[PDB]
Amino acid sequence: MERYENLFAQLNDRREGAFVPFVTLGDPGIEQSLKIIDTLIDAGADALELGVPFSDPLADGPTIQNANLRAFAAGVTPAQCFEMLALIREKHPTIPIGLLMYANLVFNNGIDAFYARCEQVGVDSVLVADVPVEESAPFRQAALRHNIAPIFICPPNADDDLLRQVASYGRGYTYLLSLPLHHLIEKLKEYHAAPALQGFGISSPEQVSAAVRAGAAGAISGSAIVKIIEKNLASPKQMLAELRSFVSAMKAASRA
Amino acid sequence: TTLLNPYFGEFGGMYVPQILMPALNQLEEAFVSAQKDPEFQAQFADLLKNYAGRPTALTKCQNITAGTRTTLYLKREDLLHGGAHKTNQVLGQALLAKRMGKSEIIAETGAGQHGVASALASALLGLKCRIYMGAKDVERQSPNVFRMRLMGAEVIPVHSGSATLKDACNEALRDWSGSYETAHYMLGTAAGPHPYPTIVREFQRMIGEETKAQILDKEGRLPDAVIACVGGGSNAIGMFADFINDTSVGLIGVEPGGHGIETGEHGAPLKHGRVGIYFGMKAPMMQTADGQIEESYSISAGLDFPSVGPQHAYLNSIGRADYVSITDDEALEAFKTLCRHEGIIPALESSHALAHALKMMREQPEKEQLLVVNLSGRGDKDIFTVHDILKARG
Ligand SMILES: *Cc1c(COP(=O)(O)O)cnc(C)c1O
Ligand SMILES: N[C@@H](Cc1c[nH]c2ccccc12)C(=O)O
Ligand SMILES: [Cl-]
Ligand SMILES: [Cl-]
Ligand SMILES: [Cl-]
Ligand SMILES: [Cl-]
Ligand SMILES: [Cl-]
Ligand SMILES: [Cs+]
Ligand SMILES: [Cs+]
Ligand SMILES: [Cs+]
Ligand SMILES: [Cs+]
Ligand SMILES: [Cs+]
Ligand SMILES: [Cs+]
Repeated sequence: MERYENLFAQLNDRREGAFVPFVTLGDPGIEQSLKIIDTLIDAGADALELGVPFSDPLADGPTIQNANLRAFAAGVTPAQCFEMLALIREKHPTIPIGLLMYANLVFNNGIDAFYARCEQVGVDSVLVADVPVEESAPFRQAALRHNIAPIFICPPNADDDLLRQVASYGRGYTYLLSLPLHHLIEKLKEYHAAPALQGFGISSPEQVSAAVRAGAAGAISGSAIVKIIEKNLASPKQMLAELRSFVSAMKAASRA
Repeated sequence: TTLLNPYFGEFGGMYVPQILMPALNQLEEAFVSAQKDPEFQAQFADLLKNYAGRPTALTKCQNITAGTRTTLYLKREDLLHGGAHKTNQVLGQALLAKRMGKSEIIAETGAGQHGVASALASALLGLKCRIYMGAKDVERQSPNVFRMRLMGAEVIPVHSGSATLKDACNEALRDWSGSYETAHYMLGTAAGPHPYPTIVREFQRMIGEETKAQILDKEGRLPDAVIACVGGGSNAIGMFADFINDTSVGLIGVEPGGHGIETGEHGAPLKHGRVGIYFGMKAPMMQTADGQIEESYSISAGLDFPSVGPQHAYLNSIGRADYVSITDDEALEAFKTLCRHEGIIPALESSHALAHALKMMREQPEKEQLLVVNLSGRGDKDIFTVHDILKARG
């Protein structure tokens, strides 16, 4: 979680927002996915959110459903995803890396063991998509024992009790999906929550700037990156060019 | 559909190809949002004070009115950073571009002042700036082209049409239609398609707000009239806006009369043109009988444009503002008079406004009147122009 603390301190000093792309690991293959992720970083991503393909991604809409299918078609497994994570961390020592996981993949071989593997490869946070705060105890506990930030979603239908739990329980950042927005953001700060990243349908530069203006620490593009991969499957080179240009533009919007 | 009224009576509108409408709608939305955002206002105010130097002086000019019953003040936009009022609105537009998450600026320029203003605002605020300028204007304005390059802008000569300001104006719009996702078009006057006449007015309206406070402090009443030159309309609407609802205050805009209205060599479409549609707006313009856009002329490149912003056409139509013209010779006499009597070198653009105020005084020297001229810019840039005319003249 320390990489996030360092990142947000750096951005705060520059009066700048964070821009964080999501991609599915191994979409559309391992080699291309590694290149995609390097492109995202070189173009100015501040952190990554990386999904491990799961058979049943309940929290995910059609774009990410299709990305999971492409990765499975390429034979991607969680073991291969952890190999990729080691390679990414090896090339990029400071960028915060967050995983988007489904509960079964974390519980499968033991929750403690999963977080220990995260710590060993150099992952910084884990968001378990189908674990609400009410069910979160063993996940958050194992995360913190292994120096992993447990990331929680603050949904649009969040009440005060939930804001307080997410503020207490989370580290790294709060994943905001958005009570009025100003209220959610104010309350999270009042409750000393992890800095908020707005993740609701972020697909254009102006949305990044608006998120920062609203008081959020930055924005997460939950599917726009994946859409670019999907739109350009037939041409890997053009895919990278379009990713670089998009991330470039989104990051530019976060600058003071 | 729009958030704000695109028209001033019958004038104005959004006469652009369909592909540009999302750009104009996005900008209008960002502007409406910015105008309700105290943080945006505070940022803009901070740049205007600490970078550009606002508030500007209001100077009482005693020598030039001596022995008449005119009291003349000059609002000193010539003291703003950059040497003209253009700096006010380029700072606001640069802030809007950043609000929208844009990293790049496109601008047109004729005289080159707007190019320089766009470039300096871009330099300060970390935006990548490109400027379009008719090839004829490029050749005429080597000092300004060099300034733009020093400030890190790219200058792109325009060879289409008449290779002058209107052609630069068209090319800026052409570029933006392709680039608006990443680039903001920093239009240089209170004209063009909505929302620009409205944005530029609001980002220049501090001129009249300061003038009102300053004249109240110094004279305990409002002016009898405020007088400003009109090239596209920004300095004049910035001076006029805060006085529109003070119905006793006269609003006088001065168009360039060139070699004389009767010669056809002028830039006075509001009084001597006819309504047409060009540059995204329905507005008075100089045009041929068959509806081609005419070439304007003024000694002052800053006033040399064959149309005018739509709010001025509207204020004239309802009789709220009165529009007059001043010839090259009248402007040159005012330029000389201000240098000699007050030690201020005015822009030849501003000299048209001063010339008309001098005419108001001289025609009726026993009329009691309290006048403010918007001195929109300084005239160091004009000394070569003025030298050359005086020499030719003998
Ligand atoms: C550009 C300029 C003008 C004319 O433009 P408006 O938009 O009509 O104000 C007038 N005076 C100066 C000094 C200028 O630089
Ligand atoms: N020619 C002047 C003023 C100007 C800029 N853009 C305009 C558009 C219309 C009329 C005048 C202008 C300049 O470039 O500094
Ligand atoms: Cl999610
Ligand atoms: Cl406000
Ligand atoms: Cl030079
Ligand atoms: Cl007083
Ligand atoms: Cl009056
Ligand atoms: Cs916390
Ligand atoms: Cs001052
Ligand atoms: Cs006097
Ligand atoms: Cs911004
Ligand atoms: Cs004009
Ligand atoms: Cs001209």
